[PDB]
Amino acid sequence: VKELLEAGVHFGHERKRWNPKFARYIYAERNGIHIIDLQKTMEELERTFRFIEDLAMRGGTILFVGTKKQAQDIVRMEAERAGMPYVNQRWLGGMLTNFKTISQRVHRLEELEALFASPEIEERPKKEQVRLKHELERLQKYLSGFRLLKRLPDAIFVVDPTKEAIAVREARKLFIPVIALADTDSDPDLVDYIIPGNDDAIRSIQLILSRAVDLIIQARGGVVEPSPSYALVQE
RNA sequence: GGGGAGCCCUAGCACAGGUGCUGCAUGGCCGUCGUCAGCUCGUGCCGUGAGGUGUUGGGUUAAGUCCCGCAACGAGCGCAACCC
Repeated sequence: VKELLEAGVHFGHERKRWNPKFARYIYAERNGIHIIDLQKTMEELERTFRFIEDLAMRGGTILFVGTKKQAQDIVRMEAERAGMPYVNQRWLGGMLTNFKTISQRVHRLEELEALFASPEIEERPKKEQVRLKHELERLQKYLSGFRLLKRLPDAIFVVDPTKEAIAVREARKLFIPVIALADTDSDPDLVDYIIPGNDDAIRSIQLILSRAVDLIIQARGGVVEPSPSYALVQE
């Protein structure tokens, strides 16, 4: 594992669109692209996985955010393997603040599901049930893994801390351990637990993610196998 | 034999009456923009604050009707809908 498997298919990106201090996490900038100093990546993942396993053996939630299509599908499965609530399709500004309104979005959602199992296949209006199907399906679209997150999650996992600095900014505001990961695109300090590495490599996603997931699984026992991987990665 | 009320009258009397004026005193009714697609609240964010937000962005629809984006997630009177 570690720096070697990382020298297996992924590293640093960003072709000079770089925040200053993320390049303090930089060895060279050859052929245009900066090279992430995976040595300090080992340092980071040390402190990182220290907290990851901390909260894991304690059980205090981590809040998988994924937005870019790639990571997106990927994240869900890993999150669905981890047991942590996530961000599936579209990130919203009412989760990491209006948490209660969205708790009523979940109440609503589960009401819909609870009336899929009610004799509304009998009476009831048909226009009304068209409405039903619509808002049902889209409610699922946004709300999927987040669907089971009551009480605030005391860290996130999250991919690229820039979009998912819309996401960060939220968490960052609320005093919450932004574990979260990207390249020389985002700024350092804004991340709580700074993971320095390419997000543009779907394999980087795969590795960093599933490593962390199976990691908290180890801090809870049961280690199995990373399912989503090399197929979608390159097919 | 005298007086009470139903009662009509003559005088003073309290009084009534006005389709006399002011819609620049008005309710109400209604006409209108015009079936216009608008108007707006909760909570989160943005700004020192007024306030912005949503609802600013693109297709589409009879439509703020529906989908996408998005610092927002909704919700209400209208829209629709139930009445004919």
